[PDB]
Amino acid sequence: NPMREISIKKLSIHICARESGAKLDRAAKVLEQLTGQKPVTSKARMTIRNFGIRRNEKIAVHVNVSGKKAYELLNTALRVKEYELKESCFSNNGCFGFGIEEHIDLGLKYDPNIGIFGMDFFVILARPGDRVSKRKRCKSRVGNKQRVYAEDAKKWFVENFEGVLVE
RNA sequence: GAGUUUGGCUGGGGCGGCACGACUGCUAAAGACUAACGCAGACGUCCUAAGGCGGGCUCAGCGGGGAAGGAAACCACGCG
Repeated sequence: NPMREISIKKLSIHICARESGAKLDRAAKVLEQLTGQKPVTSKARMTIRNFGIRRNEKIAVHVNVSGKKAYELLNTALRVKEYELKESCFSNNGCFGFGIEEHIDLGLKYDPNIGIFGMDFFVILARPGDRVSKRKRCKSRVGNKQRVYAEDAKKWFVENFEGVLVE
């Protein structure tokens, strides 16, 4: 039963500097300085005039981090929300997330050349043995006795931060 | 002023159309062949990759999530 502990699988952060160009590289230096890795850009699938986007250009930037590096990034962003989350943000399969409004609450000092950006945090939990569906030889399906669920993920949250479940 | 020519198919001929070379499905009666100015369409091009080969991946769509974000922006999990 040490093979049944829940843990942070992967953490995702991304900013939508809507129309590409000069506003991108301001954000692209934020994610690098906050985490420490170069981020990745994203293209638009189709062209929309009501939003003002073409079919091939940048819209957003994101980055995926793991390990113990992601465990402490998750601690700093939660304190900005007083260590409390809405109860309806948890999903069927052990995932939850939230959005940070203003860039300068977590860290990085102002530098008025950049601006203030919003973030988006998403978290994925899991137990060991998840590799059996990601590998190459003998790819398979996990099994229900593993497979973190919603209420299994709530009570993981009130044990590592002493949070509170609104609503 | 001289010599000569001014196609064919066709429910008569002419006007119109091309069933005049040629591809796909049906008419066609469970091997192949099989008619009508029968039905529904397409051809006289286009491509230095839209050709050849190695490697890595999964598509249309649905379900639960995420600051401004809405019917439609992007991230991402579970199925397909």
